[PDB]
Amino acid sequence: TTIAGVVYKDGIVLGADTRATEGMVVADKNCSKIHFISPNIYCCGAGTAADTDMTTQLISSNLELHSLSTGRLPRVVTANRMLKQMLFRYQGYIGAALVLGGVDVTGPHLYSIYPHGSTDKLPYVTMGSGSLAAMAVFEDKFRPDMEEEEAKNLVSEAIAAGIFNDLGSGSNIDLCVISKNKLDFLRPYTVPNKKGTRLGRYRCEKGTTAVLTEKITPLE
Amino acid sequence: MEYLIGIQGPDYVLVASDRVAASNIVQMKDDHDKMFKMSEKILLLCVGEAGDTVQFAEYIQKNVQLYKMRNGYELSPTAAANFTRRNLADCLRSRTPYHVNLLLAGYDEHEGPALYYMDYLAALAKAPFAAHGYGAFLTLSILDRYYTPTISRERAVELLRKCLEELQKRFILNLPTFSVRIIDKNGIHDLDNISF
Amino acid sequence: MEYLIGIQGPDYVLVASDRVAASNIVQMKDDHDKMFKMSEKILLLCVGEAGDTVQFAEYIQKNVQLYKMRNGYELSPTAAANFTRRNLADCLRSRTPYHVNLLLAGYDEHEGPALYYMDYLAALAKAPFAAHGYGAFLTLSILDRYYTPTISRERAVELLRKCLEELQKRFILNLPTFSVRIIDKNGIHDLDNISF
Amino acid sequence: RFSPYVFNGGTILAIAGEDFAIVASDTRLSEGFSIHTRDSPKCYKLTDKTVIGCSGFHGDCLTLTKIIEARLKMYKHSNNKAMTTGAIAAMLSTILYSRRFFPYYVYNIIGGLDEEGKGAVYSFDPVGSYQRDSFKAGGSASAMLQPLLDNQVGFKNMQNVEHVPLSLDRAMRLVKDVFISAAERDVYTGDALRICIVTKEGIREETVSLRKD
Amino acid sequence: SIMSYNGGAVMAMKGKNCVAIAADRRFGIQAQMVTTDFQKIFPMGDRLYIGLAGLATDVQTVAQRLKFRLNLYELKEGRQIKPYTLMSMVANLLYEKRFGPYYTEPVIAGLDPKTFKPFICSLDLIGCPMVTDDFVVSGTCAEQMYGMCESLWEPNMDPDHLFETISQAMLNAVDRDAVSGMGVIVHIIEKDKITTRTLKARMD
Amino acid sequence: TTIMAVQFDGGVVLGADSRTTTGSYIANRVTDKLTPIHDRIFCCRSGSAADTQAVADAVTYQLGFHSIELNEPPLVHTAASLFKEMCYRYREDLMAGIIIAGWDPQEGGQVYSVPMGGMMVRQSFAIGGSGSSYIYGYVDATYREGMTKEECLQFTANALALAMERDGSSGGVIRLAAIAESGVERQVLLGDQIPKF
Amino acid sequence: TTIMAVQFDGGVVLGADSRTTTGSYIANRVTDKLTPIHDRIFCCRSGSAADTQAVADAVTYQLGFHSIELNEPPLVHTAASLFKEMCYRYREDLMAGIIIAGWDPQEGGQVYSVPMGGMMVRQFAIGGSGSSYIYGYVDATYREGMTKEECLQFTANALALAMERDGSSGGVIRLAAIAESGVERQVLLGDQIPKFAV
Amino acid sequence: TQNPMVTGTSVLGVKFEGGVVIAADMLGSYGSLARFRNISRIMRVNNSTMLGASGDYADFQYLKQVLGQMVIDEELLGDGHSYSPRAIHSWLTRAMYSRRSKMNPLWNTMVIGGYADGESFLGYVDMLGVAYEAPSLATGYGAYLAQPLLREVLEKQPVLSQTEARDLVERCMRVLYYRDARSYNRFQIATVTEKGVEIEGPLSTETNWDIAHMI
Amino acid sequence: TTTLAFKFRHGVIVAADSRATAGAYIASQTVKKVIEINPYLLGTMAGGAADCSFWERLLARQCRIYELRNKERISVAAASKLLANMVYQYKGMGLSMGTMICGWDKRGPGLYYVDSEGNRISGATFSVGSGSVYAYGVMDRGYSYDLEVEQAYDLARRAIYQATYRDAYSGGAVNLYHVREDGWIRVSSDNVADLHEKY
Ligand SMILES: [Cl-]
Ligand SMILES: [Cl-]
Ligand SMILES: [Cl-]
Ligand SMILES: [Cl-]
Ligand SMILES: [Cl-]
Ligand SMILES: [Cl-]
Ligand SMILES: [Cl-]
Ligand SMILES: [Cl-]
Ligand SMILES: [Cl-]
Ligand SMILES: [Cl-]
Ligand SMILES: [Cl-]
Ligand SMILES: [Cl-]
Ligand SMILES: [Cl-]
Ligand SMILES: [Cl-]
Ligand SMILES: [Cl-]
Ligand SMILES: [Cl-]
Ligand SMILES: [Cl-]
Ligand SMILES: [Cl-]
Ligand SMILES: [Cl-]
Ligand SMILES: [Cl-]
Ligand SMILES: [Cl-]
Ligand SMILES: [K+]
Ligand SMILES: [K+]
Ligand SMILES: [K+]
Ligand SMILES: [Mg+2]
Ligand SMILES: [Mg+2]
Ligand SMILES: [Mg+2]
Ligand SMILES: [Mg+2]
Ligand SMILES: [Mg+2]
Ligand SMILES: [Mg+2]
Ligand SMILES: [Mg+2]
Repeated sequence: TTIAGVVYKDGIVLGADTRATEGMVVADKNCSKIHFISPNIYCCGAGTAADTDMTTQLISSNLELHSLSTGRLPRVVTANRMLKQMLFRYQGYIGAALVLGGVDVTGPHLYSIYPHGSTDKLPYVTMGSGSLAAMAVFEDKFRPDMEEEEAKNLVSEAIAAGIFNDLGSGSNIDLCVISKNKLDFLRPYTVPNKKGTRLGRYRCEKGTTAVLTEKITPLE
Repeated sequence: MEYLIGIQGPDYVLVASDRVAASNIVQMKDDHDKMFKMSEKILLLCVGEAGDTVQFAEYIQKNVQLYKMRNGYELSPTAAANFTRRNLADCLRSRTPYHVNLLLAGYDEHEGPALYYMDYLAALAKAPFAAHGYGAFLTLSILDRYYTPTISRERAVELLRKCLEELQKRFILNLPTFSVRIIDKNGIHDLDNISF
Repeated sequence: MEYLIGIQGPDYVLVASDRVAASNIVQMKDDHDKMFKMSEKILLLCVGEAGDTVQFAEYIQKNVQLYKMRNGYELSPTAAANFTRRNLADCLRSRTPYHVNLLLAGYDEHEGPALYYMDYLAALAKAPFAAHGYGAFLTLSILDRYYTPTISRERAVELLRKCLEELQKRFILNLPTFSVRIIDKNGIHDLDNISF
Repeated sequence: RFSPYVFNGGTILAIAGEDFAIVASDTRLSEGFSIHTRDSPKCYKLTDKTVIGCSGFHGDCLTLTKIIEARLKMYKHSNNKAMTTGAIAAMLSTILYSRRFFPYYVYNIIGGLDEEGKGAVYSFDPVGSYQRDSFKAGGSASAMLQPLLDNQVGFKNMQNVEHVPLSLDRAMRLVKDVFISAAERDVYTGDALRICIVTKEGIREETVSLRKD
Repeated sequence: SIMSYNGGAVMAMKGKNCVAIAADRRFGIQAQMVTTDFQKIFPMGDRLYIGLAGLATDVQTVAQRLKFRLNLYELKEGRQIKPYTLMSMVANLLYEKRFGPYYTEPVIAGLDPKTFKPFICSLDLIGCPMVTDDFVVSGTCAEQMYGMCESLWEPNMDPDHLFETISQAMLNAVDRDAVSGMGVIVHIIEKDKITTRTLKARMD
Repeated sequence: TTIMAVQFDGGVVLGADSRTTTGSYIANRVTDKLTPIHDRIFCCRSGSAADTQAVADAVTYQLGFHSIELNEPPLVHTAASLFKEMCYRYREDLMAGIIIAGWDPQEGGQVYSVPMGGMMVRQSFAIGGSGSSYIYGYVDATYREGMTKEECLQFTANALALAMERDGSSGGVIRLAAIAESGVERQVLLGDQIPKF
Repeated sequence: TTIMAVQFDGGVVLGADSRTTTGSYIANRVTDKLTPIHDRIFCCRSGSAADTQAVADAVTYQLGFHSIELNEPPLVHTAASLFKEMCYRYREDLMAGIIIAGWDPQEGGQVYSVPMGGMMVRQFAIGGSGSSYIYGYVDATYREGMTKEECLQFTANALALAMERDGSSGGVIRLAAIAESGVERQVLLGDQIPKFAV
Repeated sequence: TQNPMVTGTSVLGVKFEGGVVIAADMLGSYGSLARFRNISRIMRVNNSTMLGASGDYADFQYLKQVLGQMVIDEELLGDGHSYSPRAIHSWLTRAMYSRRSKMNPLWNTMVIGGYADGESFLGYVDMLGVAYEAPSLATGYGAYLAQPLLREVLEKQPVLSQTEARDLVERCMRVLYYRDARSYNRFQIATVTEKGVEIEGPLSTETNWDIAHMI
Repeated sequence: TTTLAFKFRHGVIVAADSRATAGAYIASQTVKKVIEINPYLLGTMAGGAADCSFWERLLARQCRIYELRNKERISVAAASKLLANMVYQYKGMGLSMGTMICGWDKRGPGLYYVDSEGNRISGATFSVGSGSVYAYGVMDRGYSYDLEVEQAYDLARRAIYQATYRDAYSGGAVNLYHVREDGWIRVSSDNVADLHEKY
């Protein structure tokens, strides 16, 4: 997994690859790692897939409860607090490693959240097995107050570095662009990897497989 | 180890178990009974860890009997097998797991004879014949070789005798006598012990 | 587990051993022989770890035979017992220890009958009767109960039969047949196998 | 605690034809979740008519191939002829077994021509257990490759199919296909596929591109 | 390995307006085969099936506890469950046991009960869901199954082609697994009918 | 990590490096390890980032409520006490070394150490973190009674710089805070601003 | 233990504490950890007392014989090399951190570290358990071009600071100055040891 | 070595048109302690070959001694034959594998750079005897942090000039200083060309810490 | 693996499956588990494949040298003793071997079980391998010394077949050999899937 986020001039760019592995085998080629928290807040997930899924879903529904009550747009700090306090309670047994980004009334905010429940507020972050490759790109090329297209290019370069250098990362790049004015959930953004064409066809006729018993049940 | 065997015929189930209770290097009992009557047409055969076997089997026994008293009719073999599995599976991840391996043999009026195999993990399988214990390793292939679904009660007993003789010949443990019972439409019948 | 037994009478030694070779849960051989002829009037009975038993016993055998060829006369039972012990004790702290338990039975012209017990640590003891194996736990007390130093060969055989019957009754392993031999002034005699 | 072994990845494949043999491998060298290089073939030419594929611990692959190369020359010097495919296979069995108590962490497949000019494939476990095969996959993705070969080359589980001889053209298409499929699922298999075709004319090589992720 | 104790393999595959699901039939304890007709695929509706590989006890428990929850759902809501909702219901059941999990990794295959649109997914043992448009595999021969599926699968297969593809994928995969096989059952789900077949298979 | 605090007449100076490591990878090179607990009370955090953030957030809550009830600025000693109670009670579940420093109208500038185990001691100055080993000799030789605020800033900057050179687990920028009656002044030393030797 | 050596123009200054501990019992409180290897070559010993005494005795033998064969005063670098060869070859069997310091007519005053593992580097040098506590001090205090008197003071101060903090260091400070003119040894005890307020 | 003591971190290497450049910082770490801050981890082997080493510094000094003597031995013969970079790399592979097989490894990962017969050489050898050639190399944390940047540039432009390769190496050394906790902002760069082996240092990278005001 | 052998009136029957596994993965379905030591001696492979192949190939070497030196073929007793002595030196080093040495010498049909644990025993019938328990069952119920040649073939074939049914680690094809006075013959090779059709 390679996930990353940057703060640009007008908001947040989140990025992710789309590979999920079980052991050293690719289970999912088109896994979605950028999770909805609220219309203005998204979250990339690394670590234990079930843990990041369930954790983000829970905080998302709690934030919906929160915002239905307040009538106000949720704050990134609220999502951050709710995630870290729950993760701390479980003492690292919930293996959710999260890149949380959003735009609220106080502007754009980006946090990294680790399974034990520590958080960092930062202008760029990476997580996953491909995080050092992605961070190399950021350290090399990050500038403050980047334009939207520059920030998108930087994040997609960071993910790509993970895709090509980390065995745990691959397939597509997904981006999520969050500003005050818009949300662009780009899935996929780029498809650097494609399966090669098949040279021979294995189209087998009816009767190739020997059948022992057959039962047909008609339906209504 | 303890040995259990079941053979389902067209309208009967034949079951047998060793009669030894062992402790360390000695046989402590040579007329042990590993079979529990659940109802008029159901036997539960239970082996495994000391304490666990009798505690579990007698719990199922009293619950199957309670069902009859409450409802005026008995659990079917299939219902009893699933009840047994539910209890064992429920205890699997609890503070009180039961390390028992079971056969359940029964005759239903509408469904005919049935034989169920259950391991301590509480996986349940219906089988035409089945065996538990180290002895099963030496006898299952004899059953596979000679068994047919239409086997008569007379032949089933001789096929059982073949399995038991194999234990005498090839098995390293001294298992000289076996309980033998048959279940049919007329209930549970005690056959002669097979002895060596 | 393997069983060895010896009974020394006034002018003879009677010995017996089980005839099973076991591997895991199966008997692989039911006519195994655990006795090794050292000379005309000496038997070595050897049990223990696979490989070690036959390697050690055959090494002693060839050395006892070499002694005879070199000197024109045979080792006495006592000399053979000590030779055996020396070799086993010498290997105890080496790269090649032998995990074997032994009985040595013999008749000397001047000393009369002798029975020696040796464990894998290579402690040697002369005994009027002795046994090796888990079976020994169940039989030594029967020997203690019934043995007298003047026991006749007829009675020794019946006392052996009592021990063997106890194994059939009480011992958890299947040991159905036993090698039986007697040594006297006329050498080694093969008696009938005791079978169940 | 020092460990003398590491897993370096790699998939090897060989197919025996009537008058040809194919040895194929990917070119990726891995360690942990990292790639060392994208250009590391696992095939080595032994003679004009014998190629060996080697995967596993790269340290052992390098050492073993250098040992084989030396042994070939030694044999040629004392016997006055080149080693046959069968003799190489037999010899390698003994080399691998010489380290029975500290094994070469290697999976080997030999592909070439026998003395009648027919294709021969030999596959080995790390301690030199070996046999002749019609076709064989080894290394990282071998459980992915082997079932399709059983089906397509061995005609397993197929009714109403004529068991035609295997042409080079069909063999080459099968090799490419299984590797492209493996490159989809096995994280260790990728970058490029290197194919060696052994015929009476000699050994020619072909390379096809694979996914870089 | 706990997941290899009983062995087993299941896969699902997507066609044009149809789905397929297949399973081996072996029930074994380590090396020893016990029965050759163990059910691993359970109906969860007229056009919706779940297949479970893993620990045999947990295969049965999850099947039974899921049916419990589904029966209650259908009575309450007065409609058949959509495939995606069953996946969520399963995910929820598995994740409840996050810290003491069931040792089963299910696959779901069905048609939407109103649109008849094909759906397949799989979940890990703690209920992480994975939806695909091609195929899903689960069991002790996952690698063998991936190799066959990647090679054989094509989009928009008709029921007859889909049958052959999943049959050949399963047969040739399990034949490279010591603890999978002893027969294969295949269900083809269509709008108007279910077709159930057992295949001629090796019994070693 | 290296953390440090110094008392002067009328306030305190706090300082920390900004390095957060996982093994020998720097996950955050601009960490903020000086956490405000109240208007004029700070803590310097070392140990588990999860533990110190959780404990700090909890104390902030406790001291904030307490301060409203009493309707007065909280004592630095009270802040330290609240840290000590948590760090002691959960000593088997925490890896946290804290320095509490600040100003109150009753006692002025105060520095308290709450090391692992949860003992509490007032000190003229305090050091903590893995990096503090390397500067014990320096601080013992350099410290002088009656230092001004400017001198305390310099003393802290120097000590941290020295620790940062030697300790692989320390580095990045130096964060400084001065706390007095008049309020809190924060600054960062980066690059050439960091003392060189 | 804390050990230290400093180069100046025309020689070296060596220093050590005098504490030898078994656990937290002080077995010897007046240990001599500066061992002469030749006329103008010393080593400071830290780690296992068995190991450093054995290695020092062996090197003394080797360098003494070598010096007779060549009929010249030995190089400090040669002494260091002999320590390095032994400490490297037997790195798995030794627990020794050595500083070699002295004077030769060819290269003048020289300091070499031979830490655990048996690498060799010319440097001033510090070692022992106590040296952790004075890295910051020496880094801040060291100045290029220090006189002999300043080196003695620098060494006395650094050792005193380490001795206060490190339970495994303490006792007296042993100092040695080595130059062309010879070896000058002294002991700092009690009030002579530099004092710093708590 | 069973247990490394004083160690060095990443070594980098990249081929360029007419030569090879390698880089390594000048630090020997003792655990987390930055203990020896002015040691060289690069070696001139001969006129065509250079070598940089990660890992145990004592084991590196041993290899310097052995390999240094080997080149002296060859020069004594004056026979017009000289060890190529490829030959040194081969020797190193054999030596490392040999020590690994004795369960007594030299605890090093090494980068060999060379120029001979108008050809750039760049080779890797680890403590287990794993060896290969590549257009760019990075050991240790460099493998995770520097190699992705190296391979990124070489993808868009396979053939670099000397100045381009030098700029790229300086950029990678900056990244390692930012992200590797065992690194140090004092490094050497060694270049091999037709003219021979040059070693420059000590060098420093300029750093940017603006993101410290972005919390 | 399942291998069996038994002496009877007309010699020694030897049979084996052909499956090799690496964990749960089937590496081969065409392993030759009956090893042709010489024209008058067969051995069998169970346990470690390399261990059996290597050591029995070493036995074949030693037996041939013996024949050349002594001008007569080695006995079954002596051949099995050679192998036992070879592997005994390696006890506790993790060799995995269970073999049957089968032949016909001056004492008639010969059959020894030899393993890496150090066992060497003469016997009328043996079965070795993960599947041996299942083969014992069938073989024991059918075995007789006075069995006819075709009856001996059927029993050996059926016993292996039944083992492949129950034992996950046994399968492929059933390979059958007959040791006669003038040497062994290869009797048959039947795929288990074909035998299923038959039985
Ligand atoms: Cl927060
Ligand atoms: Cl990850
Ligand atoms: Cl439930
Ligand atoms: Cl923090
Ligand atoms: Cl608060
Ligand atoms: Cl602390
Ligand atoms: Cl602290
Ligand atoms: Cl710290
Ligand atoms: Cl930093
Ligand atoms: Cl001396
Ligand atoms: Cl040291
Ligand atoms: Cl030291
Ligand atoms: Cl020390
Ligand atoms: Cl002292
Ligand atoms: Cl240095
Ligand atoms: Cl150099
Ligand atoms: Cl075959
Ligand atoms: Cl011979
Ligand atoms: Cl025998
Ligand atoms: Cl086996
Ligand atoms: Cl038959
Ligand atoms: K791949
Ligand atoms: K630092
Ligand atoms: K002290
Ligand atoms: Mg904690
Ligand atoms: Mg219990
Ligand atoms: Mg031994
Ligand atoms: Mg990748
Ligand atoms: Mg199978
Ligand atoms: Mg010592
Ligand atoms: Mg099988």
